[PDB]
Amino acid sequence: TWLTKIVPDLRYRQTRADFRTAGNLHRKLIRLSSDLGEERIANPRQQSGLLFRIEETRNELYLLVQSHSPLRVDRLGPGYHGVQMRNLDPFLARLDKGSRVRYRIVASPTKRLGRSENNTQRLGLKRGAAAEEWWHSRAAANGLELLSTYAQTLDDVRDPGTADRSRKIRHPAVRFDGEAVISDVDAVRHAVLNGIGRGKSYGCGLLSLALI
Amino acid sequence: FAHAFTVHGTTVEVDFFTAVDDIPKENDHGSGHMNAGQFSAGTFYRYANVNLDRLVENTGDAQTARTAVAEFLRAFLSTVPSGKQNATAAMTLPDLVHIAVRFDRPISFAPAFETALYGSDGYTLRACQELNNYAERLREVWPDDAIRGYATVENKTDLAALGERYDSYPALIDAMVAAA
Amino acid sequence: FAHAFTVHGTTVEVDFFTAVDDIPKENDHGSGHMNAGQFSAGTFYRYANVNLDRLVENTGDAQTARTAVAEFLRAFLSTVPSGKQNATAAMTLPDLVHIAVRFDRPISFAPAFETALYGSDGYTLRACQELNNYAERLREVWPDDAIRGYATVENKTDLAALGERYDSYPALIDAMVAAAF
RNA sequence: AUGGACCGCCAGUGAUAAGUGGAAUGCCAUGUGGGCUGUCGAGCCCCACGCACGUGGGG
Repeated sequence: TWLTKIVPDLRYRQTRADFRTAGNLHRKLIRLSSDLGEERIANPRQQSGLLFRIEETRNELYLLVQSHSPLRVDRLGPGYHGVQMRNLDPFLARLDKGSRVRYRIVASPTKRLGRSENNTQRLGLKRGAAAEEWWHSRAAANGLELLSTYAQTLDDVRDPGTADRSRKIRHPAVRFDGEAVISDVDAVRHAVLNGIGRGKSYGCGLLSLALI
Repeated sequence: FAHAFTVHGTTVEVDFFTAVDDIPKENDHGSGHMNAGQFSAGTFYRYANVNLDRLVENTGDAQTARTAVAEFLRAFLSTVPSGKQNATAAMTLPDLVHIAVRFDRPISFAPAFETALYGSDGYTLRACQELNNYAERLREVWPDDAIRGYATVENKTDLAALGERYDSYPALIDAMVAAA
Repeated sequence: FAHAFTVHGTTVEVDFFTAVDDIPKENDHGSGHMNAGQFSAGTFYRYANVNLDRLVENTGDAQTARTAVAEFLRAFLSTVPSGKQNATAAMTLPDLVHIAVRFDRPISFAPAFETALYGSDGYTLRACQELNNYAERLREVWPDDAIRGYATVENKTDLAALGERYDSYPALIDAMVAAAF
């Protein structure tokens, strides 16, 4: 995998595209990668596949893509290929186990339930914590972290009209931030490259580390 | 001789002032006099023409005339009036000097400074390079066989259309009065 | 004598001050007064010219004139006003002193400071070296046989165009008034 | 189609030459912004595995 910083702007002066919706946003994220491979197995985490992090949404969007395919500049983008681009190996200095490395993990804590007049549904809420248990339970014995659970709202997603393109729903995303402790190198490595959680096309999953 | 106007819109600045008086009568802080004098700062543009023909006619000779025009240009750059100077030393030298010798008609660069310049930045560089641009397009629109030279107190930009950059004001004046 | 303006754009900051009463009544804790005095800091540039000829004309003698100009210069550097100084001690010394003796016309370096200076860094060094550059180009554009000397409270840069760096303010003033007769 | 019908006041012109508003000036003396404080379940759809408690994948 490798890392790049990008900033997408609105096509015209009437916000016809792209920031108007989330489906076009991820559309602008897949368009940049023409060639795409996709290998699946019975319910593991997906590795196809891109990862991105939205920092701020007040200047059309500030975004950071970490992925495997090379990102290519398109219409109404930065004044260069980037903002910035470089390769990165989770092999550098091996990311020594037992050594501390900072991190920034997005998430979407959920628990699934049977709902009346359903057609079972998943629910973003799982008094005294439950999301700590949820993420450190999914967070198998690799780099353990801290759990910064929040208590607010909200994220929406609607369709621009294209077929086979998700419609309108909401989803909460918790922004955990801290200093990962590495207890397993290949497990945290493969877990970062895959992406942590479902809906990798909506921002969740991306993990970035740092040094002491 | 032309009037000197700023190259950018300037409003007047009121300066409240007071004349404290010694010998206190009531130990009050009461001062002998108060007022408000108007002042203003800015980057003035100045221009002047010397009709050699009529000057040689008035002086009669051609040698006396050359001395009068050389001293005229040097006094034009050096001098500054004496109006409200004892309270604000506004003695200065022109940041840009462009002498041109034209054999057909005199020309002013006033229209270049019609669109006022908005600021928050400096005005010396902007005024210099803008006068340059106007002298270039103006030179390629009214072609003429003239001599052009200029001195400048800023080595940042290169003013091409203003001629050959002489080294100093008196040198420029000597080479230009000579070419006259 | 010229007005002293900053070399960098400064906005005014509104100081909210309160006057508390040292004796309390029940049902209230209001202070004795409440206002907002304006204040501002910055690096001021200052300049002054002394027409020796006319001063010797007023005084008549030349020795009294020399004493008056020497004490004038020392008072110009030394003093600082007494305006709102008791509550905000702003007693300071000039970070750069440049005396020049000109025999043709006095000249100020104000245009050097027309282009305002943006900051987030210091302003003493930038103002000093920028004044240097302007004195250099101005010296090579209006050539003249004049005397130049300067003292400075910062030994980092070497200001060439400002003359021969004397050691201290009173020494500089003495040698310049001496050279000016 | 009217005391009307048709019907040009009109062909030429420098307002001109000359001029400092100028000398003088602390806006000043006095001020707390203060007392109080843990950030710890309805969400739309598909598919896969499921001990029918749920778990993960793509929108």
